[PDB]
Amino acid sequence: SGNGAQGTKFRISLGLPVGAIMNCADNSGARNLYIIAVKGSGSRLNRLPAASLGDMVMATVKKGKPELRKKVMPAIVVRQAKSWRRRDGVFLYFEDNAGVIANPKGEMKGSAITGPVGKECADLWPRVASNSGVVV
Amino acid sequence: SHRKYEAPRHGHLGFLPRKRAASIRARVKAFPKDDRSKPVALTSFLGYKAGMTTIVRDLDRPGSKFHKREVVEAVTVVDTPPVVVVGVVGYVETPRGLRSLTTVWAEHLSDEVKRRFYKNWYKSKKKAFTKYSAKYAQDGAGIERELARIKKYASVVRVLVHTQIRKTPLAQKKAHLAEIQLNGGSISEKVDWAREHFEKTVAVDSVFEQNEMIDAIAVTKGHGFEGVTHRWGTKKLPRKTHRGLRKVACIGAWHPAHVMWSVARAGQRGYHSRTSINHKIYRVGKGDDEANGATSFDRTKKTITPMGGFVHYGEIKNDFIMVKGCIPGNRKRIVTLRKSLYTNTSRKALEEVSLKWIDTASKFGKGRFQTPAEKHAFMGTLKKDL
Amino acid sequence: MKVEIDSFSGAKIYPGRGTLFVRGDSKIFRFQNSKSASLFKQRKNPRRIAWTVLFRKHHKKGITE
RNA sequence: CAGUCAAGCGUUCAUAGCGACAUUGCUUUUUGAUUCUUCGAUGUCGGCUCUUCCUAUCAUACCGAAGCAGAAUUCGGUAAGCGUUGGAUUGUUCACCCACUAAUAGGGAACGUGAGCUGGGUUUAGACCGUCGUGAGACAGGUUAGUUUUACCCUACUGAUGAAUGUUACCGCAAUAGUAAUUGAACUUAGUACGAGAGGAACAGUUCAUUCGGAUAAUUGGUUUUUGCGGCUGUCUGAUCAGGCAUUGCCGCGAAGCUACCAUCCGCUGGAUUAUGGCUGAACGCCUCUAAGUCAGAAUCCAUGCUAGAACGCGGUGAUUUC
RNA sequence: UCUUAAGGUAGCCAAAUGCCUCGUCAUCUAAUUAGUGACGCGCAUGAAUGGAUUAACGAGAUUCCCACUGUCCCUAUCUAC
RNA sequence: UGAACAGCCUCUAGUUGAUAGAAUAAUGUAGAUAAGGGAAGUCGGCAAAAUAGAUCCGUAACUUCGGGAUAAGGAUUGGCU
RNA sequence: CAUCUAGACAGCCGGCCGGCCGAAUGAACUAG
Repeated sequence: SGNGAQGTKFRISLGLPVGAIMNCADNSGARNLYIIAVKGSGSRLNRLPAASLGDMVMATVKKGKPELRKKVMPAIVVRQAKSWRRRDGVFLYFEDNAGVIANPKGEMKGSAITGPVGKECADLWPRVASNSGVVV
Repeated sequence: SHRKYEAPRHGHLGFLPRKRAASIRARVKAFPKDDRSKPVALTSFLGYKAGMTTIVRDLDRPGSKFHKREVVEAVTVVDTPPVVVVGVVGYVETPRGLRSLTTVWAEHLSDEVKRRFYKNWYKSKKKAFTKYSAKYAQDGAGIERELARIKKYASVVRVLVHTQIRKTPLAQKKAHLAEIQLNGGSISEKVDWAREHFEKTVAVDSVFEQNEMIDAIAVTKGHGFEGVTHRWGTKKLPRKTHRGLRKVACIGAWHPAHVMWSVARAGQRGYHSRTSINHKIYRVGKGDDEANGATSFDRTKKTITPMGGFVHYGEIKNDFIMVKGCIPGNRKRIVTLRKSLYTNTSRKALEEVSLKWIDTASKFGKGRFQTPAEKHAFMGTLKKDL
Repeated sequence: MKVEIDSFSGAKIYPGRGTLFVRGDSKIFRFQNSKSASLFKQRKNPRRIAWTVLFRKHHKKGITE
């Protein structure tokens, strides 16, 4: 997992490969984050690094606040559209991909999170849990 | 020139050759290292893979994210009617390997196991073991002499047993015969136990226990001729490739001027023998025990058999083994369950499992109900219900 | 464990059977099968889908029980 | 690419790490030299795919040394078992950046691999430009467009039968050949050891995860000729019902089968060793892991386990044709 | 000051023409030998051996963006022959 | 049907010709569909997908004033009374 | 080349010499 991950994240079906675009859930002024790499990803002959719920990925702001634009910066995925299976047995998904901008340590750059987030992400990152209005 | 980008090799080279199994019942190649302290007991069993089903249970590992929380797990239910002991084969150990010395059969053999000795039972004279069952006359002097010789020279004792396949819903009436090694007291104790159990049945609850960590040995699902792309998982060639793309591009360099054995090539996939170790038992049910499909939390009056029966198999009416996870082989196929070859002391295998709910919804689609009573209560009275 | 209720259909959801959907406004739907899920995504009215428990309740189908 | 010597660097000090002036080598992964083979043709760069091998080891295992307090790092030994990536630009090998990672080590196999692909480049003919030419035309100077043919033969490999050893059937053995698992993170140890402070781990344990592999379809997802149900258009059967056609008419749902790190489960433990650290103890009354002897120990080797079962290796057992 | 017959004017350019060259700066990207805009001592641009620009047009060559997707991650299934 | 000697179905007319039978392995040729992402593939969006008819609205830079233009971008669409 | 029962070297002990202990030892170099 990530360097600052506070716990173990059971494998969540990877549904956000490198190059994906996910709406900036937080309120830093960024509109969407464009994934360029995933922390903790493996290596294969042609496998694209892919994200999941709660993964901390290096992302880039393709649209939004100009000072935020045009630089690499860490983010944490908080909503995944690919249905995944919890250990409780249920298959669930959100209606949109969404991540939050953050520093490598883990603290969100934004102040509040719009929309719901995932329980896995909230458990892994305490700051996302604190700034998340509704967790599901 | 060197491979530009490294990549792990496709497939596993220790499972070669990928040919068909010798027979539809995989041989138990190895047996648990016998010790002469515990009482005499079988080291395996024969069953028929009925199918799979879903269960709910509390995970009970401290330090986990799901400790004392519900988990939904897939299990395989194996139909295992009690097996009949029919013969004792003794083994001596020779510098050329363990060699069978003699087999002593039971006096009376069932029809379903006598069928195993013919290919055309319908028109055969059924003379098998006639001049051998006549040898049990005059108090079996030759039989006892043979057993005494087995005790005198027998280092490993295996018992010939067969499944009461007539108890299963399978169409085949020809039973399967298999050698299960006796682990227990000395050779005399083993052969005496087998002689007492001649033409006698052994039930599963006497060889396996709940939370026991077993292995499943069976021949996998055959799939016929298969291309390299699915047989080994090699990368598909680009869309614009002439002469086809579901292939391997380079099958080897110029030198050595031969195709290497380690190159993925088209051939049969499946129908190989596979021994999958470390599957945990979740419930050893009893065939005569109705409502065995319920638990202390469930407490319904449903058996393990789903609604409409296990797909392609039928219902469960004998002792069964509900083992966590998938096992090699498809439904209706015989599978040999075996005790673990090593004392697995891992905390994943030392768990105590108490099933909280056993699914019985129809495997024949997306059924919403567990019992016909539940279905009737939910749907009310239908027009056909009169 | 507990049994849920289909958000579109009303059919009981036993553990692991079906899918869970989280709309953008955090509303939670549970679908017993891809049938109900696809009907919901097509935005058909559960009131108008004949075999639904909502249709049965509205039209008093079997309500004499 | 590696040694040998030591003037110096290294505060102090040659050899912790370096190392000039010199000198001895190795490799054919560069480029040359040659012209021995092929000009009655060996298809010619690169990329994709895939297998194996080498070690001059980037990482992982165990250790030695330090200008090794800790942390980090550097040098080195046994070691190729196991991995060594995703991308921007370029045909590019190469290169340079972005980023992840334990790591993004170097190579070979006719500069591996074109009856495997591609044809971006080069490498015919069309054409444009610049320079050189009076001219036709020239330019590893630039640009654009340019048919990539054949296996059914033999062998090799992958799978599949198969004659006879009295016949036939059942249960076995196991020579041999192959073999497999890999790595990281978090918690805890512990803000402890160490350190003035800044900083700051490990051994054990737990939960997971990466890469790989073998299965399986309870669940979820995909696929739909179940042409199963329903709907819809055009036309046709006088209308209705019910149907035909539209190369499977189209749409919604869709069991079963197959299938997905897009799903689930599982992937074992003993010995002998290398490096290395030790013991006893001489050679050499002292001393020394070494000479005799001997202990612990690596992702090593051989076993356990797993795969196939020699179709000319074998065993046990059953029945063995008379009207 | 040498010298030619005259000594590249107007213009334009690392352009399909610039070896050094992946020129230098800016923009486009996380990253750009690509694209574009500039700079011009231009090996070897340039005036009907036509220079520059140009609306429309183009099965011409090239870059980026939105939509779109099995091109790909990473493959799976169905039908006919 | 429709704008239509487009495509689809039918009438008069003409054919029912193309070696065939059985199974449904790999690889093919042709046709398709794919969850999440959306060119990250590749020399290059090559192949495919996407949009598409009609009515109404709205339509930029530039321009040789003619065009660009179906620019872009939206809404409606059946049956029956 | 040297030391060597006119007590060699080593080792322990006493303060460079002596006590034990008795017979070869130390240095440089050469080639198989």
